[PDB]
Amino acid sequence: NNELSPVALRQMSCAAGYYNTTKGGRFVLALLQDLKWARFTIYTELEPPCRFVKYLYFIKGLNNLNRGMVLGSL
Amino acid sequence: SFLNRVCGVSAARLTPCGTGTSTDVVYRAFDIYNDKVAGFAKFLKCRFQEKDNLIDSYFVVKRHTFSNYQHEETIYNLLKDCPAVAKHDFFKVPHISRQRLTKYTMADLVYALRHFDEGNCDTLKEILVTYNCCDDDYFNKKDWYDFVENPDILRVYANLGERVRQALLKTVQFCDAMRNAGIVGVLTLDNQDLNGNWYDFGDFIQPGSGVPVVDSYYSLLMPILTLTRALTAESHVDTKPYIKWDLLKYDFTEERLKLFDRYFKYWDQTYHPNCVNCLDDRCILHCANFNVLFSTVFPPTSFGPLVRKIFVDGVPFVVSTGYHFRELGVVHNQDVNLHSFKELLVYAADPAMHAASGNLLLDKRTTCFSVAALTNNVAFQTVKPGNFNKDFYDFAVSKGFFKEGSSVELKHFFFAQDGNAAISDYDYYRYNLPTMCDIRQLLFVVEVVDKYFDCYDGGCINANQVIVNNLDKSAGFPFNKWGKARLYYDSMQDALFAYTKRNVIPTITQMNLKYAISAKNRARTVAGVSICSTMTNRQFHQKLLKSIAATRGATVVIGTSKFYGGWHNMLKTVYSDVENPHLMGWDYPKCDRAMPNMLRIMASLVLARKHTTCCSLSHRFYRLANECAQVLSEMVMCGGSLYVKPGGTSSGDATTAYANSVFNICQAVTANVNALLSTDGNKDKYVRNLQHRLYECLYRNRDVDTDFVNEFYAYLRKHFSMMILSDDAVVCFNSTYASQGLVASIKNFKSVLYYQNNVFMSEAKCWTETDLTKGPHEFCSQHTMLVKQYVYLPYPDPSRILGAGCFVDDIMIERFVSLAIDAYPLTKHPNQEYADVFHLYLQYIRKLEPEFYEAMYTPH
Amino acid sequence: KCTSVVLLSVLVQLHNDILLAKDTTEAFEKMVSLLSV
Amino acid sequence: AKVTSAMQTMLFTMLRKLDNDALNNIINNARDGCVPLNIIPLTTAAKLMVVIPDYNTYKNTCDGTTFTYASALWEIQQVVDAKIVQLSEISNSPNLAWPLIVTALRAN
Amino acid sequence: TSAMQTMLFTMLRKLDNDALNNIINNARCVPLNIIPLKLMVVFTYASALWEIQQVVDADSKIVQPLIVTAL
Ligand SMILES: [Mn+2]
Ligand SMILES: [Zn+2]
Ligand SMILES: [Zn+2]
Repeated sequence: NNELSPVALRQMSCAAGYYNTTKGGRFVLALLQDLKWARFTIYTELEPPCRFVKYLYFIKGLNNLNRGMVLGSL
Repeated sequence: SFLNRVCGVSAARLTPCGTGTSTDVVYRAFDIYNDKVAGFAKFLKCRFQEKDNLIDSYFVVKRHTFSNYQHEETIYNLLKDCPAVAKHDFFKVPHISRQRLTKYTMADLVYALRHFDEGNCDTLKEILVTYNCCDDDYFNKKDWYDFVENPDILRVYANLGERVRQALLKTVQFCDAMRNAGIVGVLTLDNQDLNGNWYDFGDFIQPGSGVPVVDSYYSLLMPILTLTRALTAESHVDTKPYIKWDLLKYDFTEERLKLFDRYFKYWDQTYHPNCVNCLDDRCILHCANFNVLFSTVFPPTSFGPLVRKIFVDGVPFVVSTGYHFRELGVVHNQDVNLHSFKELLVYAADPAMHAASGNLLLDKRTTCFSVAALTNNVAFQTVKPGNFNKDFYDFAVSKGFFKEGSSVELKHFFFAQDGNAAISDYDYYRYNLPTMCDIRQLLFVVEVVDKYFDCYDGGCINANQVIVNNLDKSAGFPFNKWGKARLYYDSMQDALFAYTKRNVIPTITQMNLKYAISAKNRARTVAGVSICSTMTNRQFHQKLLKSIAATRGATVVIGTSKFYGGWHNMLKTVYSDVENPHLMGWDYPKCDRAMPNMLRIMASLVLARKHTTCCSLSHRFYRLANECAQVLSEMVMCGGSLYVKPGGTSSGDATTAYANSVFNICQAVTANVNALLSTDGNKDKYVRNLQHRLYECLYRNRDVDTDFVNEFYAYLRKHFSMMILSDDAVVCFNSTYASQGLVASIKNFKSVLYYQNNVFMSEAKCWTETDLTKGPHEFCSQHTMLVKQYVYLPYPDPSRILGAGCFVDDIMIERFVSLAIDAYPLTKHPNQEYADVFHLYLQYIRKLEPEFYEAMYTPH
Repeated sequence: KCTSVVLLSVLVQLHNDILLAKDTTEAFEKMVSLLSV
Repeated sequence: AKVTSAMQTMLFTMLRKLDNDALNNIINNARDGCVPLNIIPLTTAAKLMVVIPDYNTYKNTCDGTTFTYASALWEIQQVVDAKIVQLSEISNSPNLAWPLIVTALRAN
Repeated sequence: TSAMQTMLFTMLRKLDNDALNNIINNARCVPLNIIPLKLMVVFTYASALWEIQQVVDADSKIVQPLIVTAL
């Protein structure tokens, strides 16, 4: 009964050019057009869109578990 | 009609195994994590069996909810193409029927081999016999399960390698199918029968962008890969002859990557076949964990130093210009020149020319790989017997000692050894086998152990800061020929250490036979590591070593003299605060000849985490490579011919005690982790939340979480105390917690050693004292007695004292004074004969004041 | 015992004492006498 | 200074046994001049030594006057025990010391 | 180099075991090999009874310093 991601986190608004609230510093997983760079101040480059007409963005260097949290919540 | 329906059109020769249509609960293993509990334990779950005589093939039926029914039906319909999915069957209340599944899942096998208990190990026997690995009568040969004895258990286990390999291949096929089908989910061991098929898609999610989370699966399954030799079929051409690997090939990097892609395709973390490309020590451990598994396919002649012919003044030598580790991959030097004191020192220690200019050798006495003889005739060494002391024995018998039935009786003697004893002793290295470790669990345990070791500070130092003691000690094979460490330290050094950070310097060490009193006739050996290794290891580690050796009240008590009440202070410290205090100890069977390579590498890395400022990443990696090539897989000259040492601790280096302490603390921490995770969380709240977050940090997080590391460190320091000295530990653990399984019991240590060290710890060699008023039964070969002065005192075994007194080797009273000093605490023993022991020594010494021998136990 | 016999295989009175011992500390002086010679 | 002179003399006198001719070919056959140290004597050795525990092993390893090991052909030229031993003696096994040193040479 | 032997002899005569004493006195009949548990002696010996099977004389001629063999 190993669940993917219970109590999934919610939407958040960010500046651009899904959050994982960790008490040791906030970390944004995915920002749900092509936006190569996103800013929050810190810059977070984004991956090519994931069409499904909305689009989803992954930060390059993201493991296969976080993609589950991001895609599972969506 | 239900039995007919459950098997529609596929050889419905079934037999009921439950109770009619009712479900069938079983006590199996599982991996559970859903927002209330997290761990790897056993839980209580309509199984059928197919008759061929019966064969292991079952139709596991389930009852579920319509939501889960449809959720699984969609994904199964989308994944039926792959052959690595157990043929399912859906019909209706909803019933999902599997088909042709094995009796036990991979999770059960891994749990049985990771939580071994000879008292209750029926599942392991059933698994072994069911697949023709051995025969049921094999278990009437009691002591069969042990590894040190009956090494045929390795052959028995290796019969599951093909099944494990097929399971891995089918898992990779399943991952490819999911990824192409756009399904995201988490992959667990408990959802794969032993044949290789899969099932239980009840918590997945919905093309071309799917991603399965397969970290827990491989991390938990890793240990069973080197145990059952799953990758032994990769040495064949494609029941076929062995691959005729070119003798000159030494790269194998492409083969490593091909194996990784064949079996670990979806391990979403960078793998560097050469560990020199790693980013941090955690990455080094992660990559070495895979190199260990992948090094058991290539020919064993490829590994070892890599030599290149260089020229000096037109004189061509053959010297090493790299090395090929089984763990750190290929490593190429940087300061290498093909044309042209320290140069002589580095060159001579190199086994390149020594093995090149020596006669080939084929030793059929042992099984360890040989390299080359260094002479025309092998050498046989013998150990002389003791030296009876007539005077002391006559004096003792005059005082009415050694009477029939007396409690004190000689049991320690100098035993003599015949000619072919050194080689028989060396052949004990056959107990060191390849071992794959749970990488995520080890990566948490390394952080916890570093937190243990956080109280100390140190770093690299120069040649004018290192303190050298015992300058008269064996240097090394080429070096002992002309002197000892004193000569070399009196000649040169800083540049050599600097060079040591840019190259690899393999060395040779001699294995002699020691001459000491013991209660068993087994031969014992002392090894001298090459000077070119100790010289640099001291500069690397001495600051930290001395920091740990002069710290009081810590978890490791190395260097804490028991005189002047030190024992009392240590005992009070270990008894800091525990609700239900108890005591416990243990002994490691063949610690120096069985601890795997990964644990030693981890200990070395932990001992080097003080260099975040003094050294960069590359310097630390080359230091690790030097250490691994010099004291882990070194070359040993036992007698007159060279052998390759598969592994195990080097008993001559100065960092063996502290490395063993790190290894012991790691074993204790992993025992606690297994006990807490294996504890059924569903059965208090703080502990349950702590274990939930422990599982999250182990098999869900991908980076350090210092907050939980501190929390768990404090939790252990509070409810599970310990006092650690290399391969010798005492514990003071909350008894109620251990009874509930919230801390490390002794069976936990047994299982951890079984599945992570390839040895068996006898429960008769580990004790437990429940009455704190009488402290630990045995620690550092000492006993404790609560006397009035009320303090604890260290008193030894009278038999050992008498034996040491009777038989003294050649080449004075200081030995008797030391024996009396160690014998004074016996005076307060309730027994009268024990008390007489000290007086005998004092009377004998005068023949050659109790206040002097009492002053060494009053704390001032 | 095995040392007193095996060590002779490569190198008569001292056989009987070592095997027929009940307390131990007698034979452990026999082996030195043979080895010295 | 004494260690320095002794060290190099050991290096020089230990190079004359390297068999440069037989070693040069195997080194040059490498892709980049790097070969594992293990296979150096295995393919460029002019002598082999076989330590045997008893006669049962002798039957399966060194039977006859020629035995093949390392994918080559060797011919026995001397046998020793823990004193020379004649090949006719081995058969009578309890009368011989266990560690027999069956030296040999490479047959061209 | 006589201290060890004199100590050994004193210890032996202190042990006072007939089996050891028998063979010790005989030496002052000596065996040629290790006493088993077939024996060659230059029949009761070492407090044990031996059945004789074959005998030899000085010139290596069987007879119905001689040599005695027994099991
Ligand atoms: Mn399941
Ligand atoms: Zn790496
Ligand atoms: Zn450093």
